[PDB]
This record gives sequence, C-alpha cells and structure tokens, in this order.
Amino acid sequence: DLRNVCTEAGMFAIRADHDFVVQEDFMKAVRKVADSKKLESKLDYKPV
Amino acid sequence: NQYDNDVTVWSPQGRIHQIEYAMEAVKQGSATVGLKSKTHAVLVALKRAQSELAAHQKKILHVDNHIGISIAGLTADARLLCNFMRQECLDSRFVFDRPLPVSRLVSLIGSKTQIPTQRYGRRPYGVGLLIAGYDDMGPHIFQTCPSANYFDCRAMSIGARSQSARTYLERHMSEFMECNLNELVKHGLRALRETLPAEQDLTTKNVSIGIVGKDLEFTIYDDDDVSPFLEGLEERPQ
Amino acid sequence: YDRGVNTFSPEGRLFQVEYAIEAIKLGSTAIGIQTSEGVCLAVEKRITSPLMEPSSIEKIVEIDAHIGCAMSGLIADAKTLIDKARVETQNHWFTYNETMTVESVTQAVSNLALQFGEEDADPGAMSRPFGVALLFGGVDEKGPQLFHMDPSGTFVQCDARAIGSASEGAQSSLQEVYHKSMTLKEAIKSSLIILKQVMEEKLNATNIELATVQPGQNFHMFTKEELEEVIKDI
Amino acid sequence: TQNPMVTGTSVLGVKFEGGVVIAADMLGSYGSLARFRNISRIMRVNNSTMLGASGDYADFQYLKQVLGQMVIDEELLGDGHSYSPRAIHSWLTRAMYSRRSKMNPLWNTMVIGGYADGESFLGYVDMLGVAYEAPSLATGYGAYLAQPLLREVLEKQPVLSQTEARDLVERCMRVLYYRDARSYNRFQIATVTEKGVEIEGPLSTETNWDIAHMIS
Amino acid sequence: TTIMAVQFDGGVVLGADSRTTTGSYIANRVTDKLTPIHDRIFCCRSGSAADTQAVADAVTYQLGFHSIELNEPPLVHTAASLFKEMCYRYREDLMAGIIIAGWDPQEGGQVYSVPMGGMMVRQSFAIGGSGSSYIYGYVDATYREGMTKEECLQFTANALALAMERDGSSGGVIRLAAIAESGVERQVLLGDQIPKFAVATL
Amino acid sequence: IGTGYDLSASTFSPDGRVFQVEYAMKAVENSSTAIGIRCKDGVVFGVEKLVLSKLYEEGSNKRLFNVDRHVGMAVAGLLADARSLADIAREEASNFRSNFGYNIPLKHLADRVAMYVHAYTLYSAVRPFGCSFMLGSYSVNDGAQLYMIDPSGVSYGYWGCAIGKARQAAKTEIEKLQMKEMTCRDIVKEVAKIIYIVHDEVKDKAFELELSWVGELTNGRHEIVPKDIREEAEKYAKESLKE
Amino acid sequence: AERGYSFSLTTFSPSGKLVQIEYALAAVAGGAPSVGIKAANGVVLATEKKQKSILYDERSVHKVEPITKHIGLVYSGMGPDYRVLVHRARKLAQQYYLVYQEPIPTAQLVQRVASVMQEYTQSGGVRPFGVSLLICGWNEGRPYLFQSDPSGAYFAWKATAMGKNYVNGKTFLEKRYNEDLELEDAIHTAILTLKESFEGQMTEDNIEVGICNEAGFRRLTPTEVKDYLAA
Repeated sequence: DLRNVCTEAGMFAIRADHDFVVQEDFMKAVRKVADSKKLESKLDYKPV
Repeated sequence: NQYDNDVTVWSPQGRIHQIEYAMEAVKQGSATVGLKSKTHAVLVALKRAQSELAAHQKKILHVDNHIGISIAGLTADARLLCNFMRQECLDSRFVFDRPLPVSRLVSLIGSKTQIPTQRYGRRPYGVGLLIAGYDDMGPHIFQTCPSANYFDCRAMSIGARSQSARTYLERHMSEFMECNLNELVKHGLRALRETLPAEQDLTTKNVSIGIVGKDLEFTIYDDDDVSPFLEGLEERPQ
Repeated sequence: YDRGVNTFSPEGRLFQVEYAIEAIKLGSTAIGIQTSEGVCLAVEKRITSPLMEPSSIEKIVEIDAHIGCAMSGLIADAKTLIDKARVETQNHWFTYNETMTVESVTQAVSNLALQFGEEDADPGAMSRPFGVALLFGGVDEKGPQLFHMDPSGTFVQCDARAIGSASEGAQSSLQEVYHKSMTLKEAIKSSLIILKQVMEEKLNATNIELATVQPGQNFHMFTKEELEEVIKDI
Repeated sequence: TQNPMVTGTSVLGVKFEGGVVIAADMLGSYGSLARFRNISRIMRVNNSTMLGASGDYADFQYLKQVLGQMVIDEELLGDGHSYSPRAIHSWLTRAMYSRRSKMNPLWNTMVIGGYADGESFLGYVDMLGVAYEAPSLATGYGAYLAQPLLREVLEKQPVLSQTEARDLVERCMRVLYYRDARSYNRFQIATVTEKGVEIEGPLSTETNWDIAHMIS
Repeated sequence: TTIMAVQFDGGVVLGADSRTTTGSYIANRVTDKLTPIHDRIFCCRSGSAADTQAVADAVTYQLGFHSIELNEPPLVHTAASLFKEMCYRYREDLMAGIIIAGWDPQEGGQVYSVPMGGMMVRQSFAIGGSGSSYIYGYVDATYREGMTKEECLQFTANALALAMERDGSSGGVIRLAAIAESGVERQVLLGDQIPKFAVATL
Repeated sequence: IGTGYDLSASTFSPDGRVFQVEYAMKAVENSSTAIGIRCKDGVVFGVEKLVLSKLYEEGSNKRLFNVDRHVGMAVAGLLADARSLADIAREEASNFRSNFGYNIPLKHLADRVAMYVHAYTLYSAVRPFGCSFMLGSYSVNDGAQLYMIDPSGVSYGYWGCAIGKARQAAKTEIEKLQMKEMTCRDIVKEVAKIIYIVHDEVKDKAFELELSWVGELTNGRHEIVPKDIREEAEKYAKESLKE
Repeated sequence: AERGYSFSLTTFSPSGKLVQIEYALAAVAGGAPSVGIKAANGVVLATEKKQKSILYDERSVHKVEPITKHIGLVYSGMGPDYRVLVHRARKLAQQYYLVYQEPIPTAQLVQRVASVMQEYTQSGGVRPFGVSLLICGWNEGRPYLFQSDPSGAYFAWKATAMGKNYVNGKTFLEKRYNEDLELEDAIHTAILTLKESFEGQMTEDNIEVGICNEAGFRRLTPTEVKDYLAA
C-alpha cells in the first residue's frame, strides 16, 4: 500500500510531465492509495 | 429487494428507494407547467379524465389570495398538503395580519414532508407541487418533490411527458421576463401542448390556467373562461 | 415477505390502495345516472338464497334528504364511511344552517382515504384502506350531481357511472346510451336494462334496488310496486 | 403577572413627516420607590420599528426577549422579507390577548413606532388586547396629561416636522414631570426615520418653579 | 434582611446581615446569606428563605453543568440570566430578591439585580431586602466612581451597619465577601468590628 | 451485502460496524463538493453548486445557511436532511439564547447538533442523516472557529475542511495554503480557486459558486460574500486555472 | 426519536417450549458457580469471584449483595442483569417497608423479584434475564433459601448449586450435607462444594461468602474467608 503509494505518485510523476517527482505527486497518491483501500473488509486473522 | 420496502433503509449505494419510488408517483400525474414574467406567475395544467362520461380531474388549487398550486401525484396527499398550506396561510394572517411569504410556506412544506422520510412505517408524500405566488419579492414558481426537497424555479414542468415541456421552456426562458400576461399564458399552453401526441390537443375541457400577479389575486380559469387564451394560438401542425 | 401497509411500489403505487381497488371488482355492480331532472341509482342485491330476506340488503342509503349513496365491495367498510358522511352533513347544517353540497360531503368522506398506518398513530386508527367504491347522488344549488369515489380517495363527478364486477360492460353500455338531456324515465329504464344484461339471476322486484333524487323531491327509494311498474315496461 | 412589581410609568409617541418619535423616562418604580433610576424602557426591534412599554418591567423584558428572537429567526432566512411595524403590532396584540384570556396577563401597555414603505406607524397595545393606531399616543398618565396637548397640536397642524415633534415630546415629558408623581427627569427619546432607529441618551427636562414664590 | 453588592475595578464586594426571622422571632441570628453559585459567582438572597434556597440550588445545578459543557469559567451574566428565568417564570409562587455578583475574565467585576418580579438589570451597586429602603440615602450620598477594594469594603460595612440599626428584620453579624481574579476573601464583622454611629442623646 | 446486517442502524455487523451509517456517508460522498477554511480573522465557506437545469433560478437550493447571526452552515448530501439539520441548529441556538442570555458558543452548538445526529444512529425506528455539514463562527472572545459534522455524529474542529465528491483533492489543495496567517479577504480568492480546481467540468456540467464570510470584517455576523468580491475571486480563479 | 418494540420476543414453539427462556437458562449454566445451604441456625451463600488478572481490584465489585438487613443475594449468569435485579429487589423491599413498617419477608421478596423476571418474558421488545438468583433470608426464627430462574419461577431449597457444574455440586450436596448443621459447618461444606470446581488455588479473594443468621445478613470479610479457607 506504501509501495503503491510511490508507484501511484510515479504515475502522477510520469503524469502530465515532470521527470522529477515532488511533494505534490505524493499526498494525492497517498490518499488516493488510502482511498480505494476502503474496498477491503477484514484484513486481519489471528491463529487460535 | 430488502432495501425496497422501507424509507428508513439506506441502500448500499447511498440512496433511499422508497423516496425514489415515491418520486415516480409524480410522473404518473398529468403534466403541468409553471412560468413567470417579472410581474406574473402562471400555472397551466393538462387536466385528465378516466372515461369520456367522467369530468376531468382538477389540477390547480387555491391556497391563499396570493398563492395557488398545481398538483401531480396522489390526490389524497395533495389535499393533505393543501389543507396544511391553507391553514398556515390563515395562521399567518391571523397572527401577523400580513400574507405569508411564499418562500416560507414552501420551507414549511419541506419541513413537514421531511419528517416521514425518517420514521419507520411512514411513507413519503406521494405528490409533487408547483407553487405560484406573489409577495414583496415579486412572482415566484416553486417545485416540491416527495423527497421533501424544493427548488426556486424560473419556469418548470412536472408530470408524465413533462420532459418535452421542460425542453421548450428551456428554449424560451429569455423571453419570459418581459412577456405580457397573454403571451406568458400562451407560452405555458405551448409547453403544455408539446406534452401530447399529434393526435390529441388542447381544449376548453382538459386545460386549466391559473394566474397571480401584482394587480391580480390568484385566479383559476376553466371551461369557457379559458377560451380567450386558446383562441389565439398557432395551430402547431405535425 | 412482509412489507408495511404504507409501502410504495417501484412503479409509484401503494400496494394497499391497489389491492383495495382489486377488492371492489368483487362487489355487486351499481349504476348511477345524472340528469337535469334528477339522479338515479340502481344496484343488484345478489341474494344468495330464497331464505334470505332481501329487504335486509341495502346497498343504497340516504346520507341526507338530498344525498343518496350506492356502495360496492365490502359493505361493512362502507357503513363506517356512510356514518361519517351523515354526521358530517348534519354538522354542516348545525353550524351554518344550510345543507351540504354533494361535492363537500364527497370530499369529506374522501378525506378518510389514506388515513391508515401502523406506528406513529392512534391506537384506534385504521389498519388498511376501505375496500369499497361509492356513488353519491344528490341535488344542490348546482343542480343534480353524481360523484364516484374509490379507496384512492380520488373522487370525481360523473354523468353516468358504473361500479362493481360488471363495471366495464355496464360502463360501455352506459356510454352507448347516455346524453346530457335524458329524462329521468329514460335513465331509470336504461339502468334497469343494462342491469338485466349484466345480472346473473333473472331481474325482478326483489332483486335490485333503485332510488332517485329530484330537485323537488327528497331521496326516494323505490318500493316493490313502484319497481314492478317499471320492470313491466321491459 | 397578577401583581406588578417594578413598573415604568408613561410612554409617549408622535408621528411626523417621514418618521416617528417615542419618549420614556428611565425609571423602574417599586411601588412609590424610584428603585431603578437607570433602566431603558425602549427597545429597537429591527430597523423600521421600536417599542416602548409602561407597566411591569419583567414582562417587558420577556417581550423584548421574544421579539428579539423572532426578528433574529426571521433575518436568518434572508428572503428579503422583514417584519413590518403593523405585523409586530398584530403579533403583540394576539400575545397580550392570549395571556389575558388565560387570566395570566402581561401587565404592559406598549407603544409601537415604525417607519416602512414611506408611511409612519404608531400603535398602542393594551394588556387586554385593546389595540389601535393613532397619530399620537400616550400610556398611563400620559393619556390624561400629555395626550390633550398632543391632540390639540395635531388637530391644528396634522403634519409635523421632526423638530416640531421633538419639541412637542419635550414639553409633554415636562408636563409629566410636573404632575406625575412616579416619573423622572431623565428620559430617552427614540426616533425612526428612513435612516433607521436612533435612541438618544439620557435627556433632562428644564423645569420652572417660579410659582413657588406665589404662596402669599 | 439587608443585602448589598458594590462593583470595583478588580471585582466585587458583597455583604449581608445574618438575621432570619419568622415574625418577630429570630429563628436564625447568624445566617449565611451570601451563597456561592460558582467558584467566583455569589448570590445574595432575600425574600422567602425556602424560595431563595431552592432557586439557588437549581441555578447552581444548571450553571455547573453548563460550565462543564463549555469548559470555561461561566459568565456572571449567565448565572444572572438563569436566576432571572426561574424567578420570572414562577413569579406568582416565589418571593425572591436576588443579587448575583461576581468576577468573570470577559467582563470583570459585575453586579446584577434580580428583584421579585423577575426582571434583571446590571448595577454599579445594588441593595436589597427590608433594610435596603433605609439606606438608599446613605448609599446615594456616599457612593463614588472608582472606589478601591478596601473603600468598597468599608462602604458596604457602614451601610449594612446603618440598615441593621434601623431595620428590626435585620441584625446580627455582617458578612462580607470580596471577589476578584485572585479568589474569594470572606470576612465576618461582629460586635465591635461593626461600625457604630453616635446616637443623639439630649 | 444481502446479509441483513445492513438494514438497520440498530444492528451491528459481526466485525463491529453499523452499515447504515456507512451508507449514509456514501450518500454524502455522491454530493457536490463544499469547502471551508479558517484563518486568523474569520472563516470562509465555498460551495460548488451544480446547476441541474437552466430552469433553476440563481440562488436556488442554497447550501449555505444562516444558523445564527454569528454562525453559518455549509452542507453536502441529501438536501432535505441538511435543511432539517439547519432547523435543528437554529432552534438549538435560539433556545440557548433564551435560557442562558448570550449567543451560543460554536463548540457547544456543534456538540448539541452532533448529539442530535448521533441520536439517529441507534435505533431501527429512524434513519441516519445523509448529510455532512460545516459550522463557521467568529467571536472576539473565542476567535474564529470551524467544525464539521458527519452522519455518524462525529464533530471535529478544522483549519480547513471539505465535503462531497472531491473531499481529498480539495484537502490536498488546501494544505498548500498558509491560512493561519492569511486574512479572510485573501482567503476568498483561494477558496474560489480551490473550487475551480476541484470542479470536474467533464462529469459535472456548469456550476455556480457560493461564498460566505464570517469574521472581524463582518463584526461577527455570518454574511454572504458581496457580488463584487465574489466576481473578483471568480476571475482570479479562472485565470489561475490556466496554468 | 424512540418508542419500544411492543411484541413478545419470547414465544411458544410448536413443542410448547419458551425457547428464549431455555437459552437464558443456558446463559445461567455458563456463569461462575454458586452454592447455597440452609443450616438450621442460618444460611450460607458462596460464589466464585475469580477475575482474569491481577489488575482487577476485588475490593470494588461484589457478587454477594445485601437486599436489606436480613436478606442476601447471589447469582449465576450475566453480571449486568444481576445488577438490575438487585436494584429492583432493594426497591421492592423498601416499598414493602414503607407500607408495612416491617422488614419484608424473604418469601415475599422472592415473589416480587420473580414477578419482575416474569414480566420480561411477556412484555415487549426484550429478552429475559440471564440470571439465576439465590436469595437467603432470616424471618420468623426460621432461615430461608430460595432460587429464582429467568422464567420467573422460584423454588425453596435446603441446599443447591447454580452455574457451571451445578449438577455435580448438587449431588455432592445431596450426599455430603444434611440437617442439624450449624452455620459454621455449613460454611465449611459450602466452600467444600465450591472447591469441587474452583480450578486453581482458592484464595480469600477468589471467592465471596455471605451468611444470614438471626443477627442479620452479612458478607464475610476476606479475613474470615481466609480463616475458613484454612480448611
């Protein structure tokens, strides 16, 4: 979800045009990356 | 199908189906159109009959000297709200000795109709309204839905096949603010007319008109009192 | 599954109200004809046995001296509305010293339309709509009027109208024979004719009931002999 | 209120060209005791109306509260509609009447002044719900002392200027100070014009006591 | 009963006699008529003892809950308003003359009168009770804008002493309390501490 | 989730959730965006008011409300619910005035209204409110304040906040402002700007901008932004949109 | 806004069983065990107050509660429900005392409490209590030991046990206990029958004991329980 965060921003990075990423193509991703994370009900399961 | 039967049940996609189904009851009603100049507010309504030997349903109701309404939906809910509006107007005249501003009456209707969309086993009011009025801020046409939402319109139409009327009105908005009363009623009649097949047309038997303005109390015209408006139209041919 | 009595269908209809309309289709058929000489009301009694005293079948009642009512469907539910109508007419006379207009009475009864519901109501409030259709026939300042009412609460003025199981047939037959200048005689005659057409048993003096309201004469229920005199001219 | 406690005495009002002026001394009396010699008996109710009150000051405060809430509630809508002076007068009439009919009255006599739509408004509301409009008003002893003068002027010169009206008011308040034993030489004047509601601070009346040397 | 409250710069000054009577008999010769409503808001009671005690309790309750819900030291005007609401709403069944006085970081030292009717007015200084009638003169001729705390203390002390001297329903001991941002300073003026006035002989 | 755990607000899911409240929230998410931002001398509100038809008047369906003379309200979601909540807020403010004598503190009004909203997320007999709203106020004794309330009954204080479709995008745009030092005046332009950025002209048609002041510039009264300042900010926005 | 569900949640099965009551009883027979012995000159109630960590302060909540000065209570089942019933029983007792100026008879308090329990099997919108109560009392010279179950039915016992393993406790009582026992011996056999289940070292803070002789009902101090648990 973090790696994706990088990869996501990277698409903003490649996106429009800015070979050099910044603090902008980050947060956008981050929430974006944490936004769709709502489609994942129950991600924990302990043993016994 | 388990989110269909109760107003207190949000759907997994952020909607309330009984409210929408309730809204569909407005489309089941015969069409009605409401437009304003800068001085007058006009409701024109296509009445409608069961069999040929039955009279036409009345569609414009008188509320106060400055406010009339056009209904679309369950007539019992219509009369319910209509009695409430008349009562509120009378309460306003009783206590303040001034006519009740249209926007406040509408707000009251919003408040009233919102309540049953939130309590179990209550149903939303199955009726949509167009409200034509005149007060210290001029003419007004308002629209009320079963969702308890309301809108301040520059012109509007509701009911079955009212999309056509909506289109026509959307074309001639720029004319309305300067029209004279005869032309305004005409425009309303045309809007109303586009809501019919080419086979059937306006008559003095299936049309009601309602006017309120700066120098005119709310008045309803039907039967022969409508004829001076109709006999003055272009026989729109297919 | 169980839904509430106040549920809408996706099509825009209250299932209870529709179902009630369905419930009317089982009632005995009734015919009302409006005429400048008065309004006539006929209904078939539907006697289920020769042992049943037919005079104890009244599907036609007097709401007041100038307003009569013919009912179809669940009669037991009709009684409540009729009582409420009578009381309403009398209250209006009490208060204003003038009789009720047929349209006003009709409206009053029609206000008990959608007055049903479960939670958020009185413990003695209605659980379901009235499964009945009414025909109010009266005479007032606007002259002879006839109204029809259904469980939707919509009431409408009618020139000639039929309610009941043979509603469609009788209504068509009525359309074929009605004009806004008939005599009361022609109206009654027509009514009895259509009625004979649609009735399952043979039409006779103790098999239907018939009533008129004319401007100069209060509500009149036709006697056996008075019926015989008309059925004679078949 | 069945027994009034702290009370204010007379309130005056007079219409003039394009406005209304109201006056009232700043005293709350507890029986004969001038107990609170610095309270206001005039309220600004929005920009086109104002209110003055004789009688029980607690009930006046209550009406001041209610009225204020009503005006705030209305101005929250911002529908370009506002209470006219006649509407406030109507409301006030119904209120007083309703409490009167419950045998628990608001022991006030009130004077409503306003300017709206180019017209002056001056209304009187009783604790019984007796209400009326008039070119001049005076509550309490003002109805026996001030109002003869005010009527005498207004039936010889119906239309007053703001200055003539203010002078008239000062003279009437002076008379009241001479003859009303529960009044006070410190009063307020409120004025409604198209400029709005202006409430002028503590004013005194000049008095003459030369007749004190006409005993023998 | 004679109650009094004076405003100074840093806060307020309260005083009361201590006599509570049922007829001509003194049921309590040493009553505390200065009642804390909050940490820095006091009320002076006069009128029916039952009524004032009940109303004081009720207001203490409300204002406590309100102050917790806002997490701020309450305004003096707020206490006063609550007393005013109760004293007005039940004016036909209560006989209470209240003086709410205290300090508040927003408006400083303040004194409000809520006399029997249920009205409320802010005052530079306030007196109430049966004995108050007899010290309107003195308090009118002695008052001066910009008194110090000690000056106001001596002021209320003298006035209360005079009232107690004249009113039979007043007497006993004098209770003072100064309120400011600092806190509450109570003292009790008894016997010889109470200011005396040389009484006319021949 | 045709399981039955999502038909009432009186029913927990086996993983400890109330799905009706989540679905109400989802009703909010489908609504047009509205933002509000607090600076050092007041609070500014901005609403992207989508026009659904040219038949609607200018200023119809206002999503900015006067809750009290010192408190403004900005809503998003099912509009009926928002109106009802406006009435509730109004009455809470009124009652407060009448019982305690002063204008209601914003934190307290927020607590009250939010407890009222939360009261609808416990029973089967009613449904949670499908709206989120912002309350703004300014006072000299408290400062400038901005709270937001969601359908669950949660009330939080914000420096900047947004609700509706473009919540998150709007927040990203907002964090680039230094509003703790800017004035409402300077802020209006930035609000209009953020609105114009966040708006999606492809999916959503034409739109109308609503703007609200409340601050030292208005002596504590929540008011509408004058047509002049509004058009100025709009111009600034359109021009800032070309970059 | 709120009302109340008006219909019964406890209804007859086709077999004629009130299923919810038996499931409530299942909740009782899952709580910590409690034993009660009526012993000629008095009554003993004891229960397992075994926490789940050194962190819990055992001097804060109690399971053996006084209802009045002469009647005492223990429970098996759900805690909260017990709390409710204890408040209500104290209230009932005080109603009786206001009216008759005589402390309520143990049987009458048992009746009243039982009636309360039965209401929640027939009133609308609720479940039955998941609690069995043991009620001890001293009235009219004799000692009294009753049990009330979630159905609202009550029984008088010489001795009984409730909670987990209540059957084996019951048999143990049937054998290793009989009349002519002094309160001391009864306390002994009570701690003895509680020890037939107390998995672990039974300390003076692991169990709670109450007595009811013709000197009034009282909870035994931890000290007294230690002295008795020295056996």
